[PDB]
Amino acid sequence: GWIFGTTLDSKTQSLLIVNNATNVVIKVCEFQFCNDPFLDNCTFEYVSFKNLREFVFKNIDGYFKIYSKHTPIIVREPEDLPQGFSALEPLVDLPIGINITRFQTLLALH
Amino acid sequence: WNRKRISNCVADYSVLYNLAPFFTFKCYGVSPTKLNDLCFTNVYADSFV
Amino acid sequence: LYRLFRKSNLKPFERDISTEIYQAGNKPCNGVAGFNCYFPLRSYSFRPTY
Ligand SMILES: *[C@@H]1O[C@H](CO)[C@@H](O[C@@H]2O[C@H](CO)[C@@H](O[C@@H]3O[C@H](CO)[C@@H](O)[C@H](O)[C@@H]3O)[C@H](O)[C@H]2NC(C)=O)[C@H](O)[C@H]1NC(C)=O
Ligand SMILES: *[C@@H]1O[C@H](CO)[C@@H](O[C@@H]2O[C@H](CO)[C@@H](O)[C@H](O)[C@H]2NC(C)=O)[C@H](O)[C@H]1NC(C)=O
Ligand SMILES: *[C@@H]1O[C@H](CO)[C@@H](O[C@@H]2O[C@H](CO)[C@@H](O)[C@H](O)[C@H]2NC(C)=O)[C@H](O)[C@H]1NC(C)=O
Repeated sequence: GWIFGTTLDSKTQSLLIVNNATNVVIKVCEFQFCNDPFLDNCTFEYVSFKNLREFVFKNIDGYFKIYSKHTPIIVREPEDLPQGFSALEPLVDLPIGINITRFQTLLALH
Repeated sequence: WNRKRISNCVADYSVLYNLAPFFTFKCYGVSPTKLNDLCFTNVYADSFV
Repeated sequence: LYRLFRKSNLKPFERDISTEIYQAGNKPCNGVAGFNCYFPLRSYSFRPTY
């Protein structure tokens, strides 16, 4: 998932999107993030190498728009973008009412 | 009361905000931080103890 | 509580709930409220005699 925000210092609003293989958790809670998640005022809550996943995030008029695409690829060179055309269908629109200047992705570990 | 009808000038109160011997700044009808860009015909100045 | 001091104009449909002291002067407030350190949230104290 991803963490979006301005300063991410628990003094301002910050969007959090987390996938745990059964649901998608989207929050604006201003709690601490530490540094990296590990695995084996909340004014908005929303609960829902062959693989390549493409996403587009934009934030206009207080609306966070996420476009997504999923595709199987087979690559020869190590970690190079494929030469082709794929159209990204819309995935979700959120009325979170924030502005975002910085972001950081979330990794899964042992 | 000495009504001083000051005219034909632009307000520049930011000196008083930048100096020690001026303490209070309260404004009603206009913002206390948005005083510099305002224009008036006759500002009525009064000063008392 | 109504906001009277903020740094910039807001983009449409946005939320500001930060209660930090507005930096009117060049001196940092550092959590101290005073003159040239204005608190943003103020109320007009609505009364039926208004
Ligand atoms: C959630 O938002 C509130 C404000 O929107 C943040 O401020 C804190 O809210 C609590 C709960 O009201 C305040 O505690 C008590 O408030 C009453 C007024 O009902 C007051 O009479 C008491 O003396 C006491 O202060 C608290 O003062 C207020 N401010 C601070 C700095 O804590 C709250 O922090 C937000 N919480 C989260 C987790 O984001
Ligand atoms: C968007 O949020 C930021 C909060 O970080 C607001 O302030 C900007 O912060 C960045 C990071 O320090 C500065 O580089 C900018 O100069 C700040 N903006 C201004 C106008 O000074 C920012 O104001 C917010 N955007 C809007 C439209 O309110
Ligand atoms: C993935 O996360 C979601 C939400 O974080 C979990 O959903 C829980 O669903 C039960 C079903 O009634 C609720 O009682 C819980 O309150 C929900 N959790 C939370 C934190 O609200 C879901 O179970 C998680 N899946 C896995 C496999 O961990």
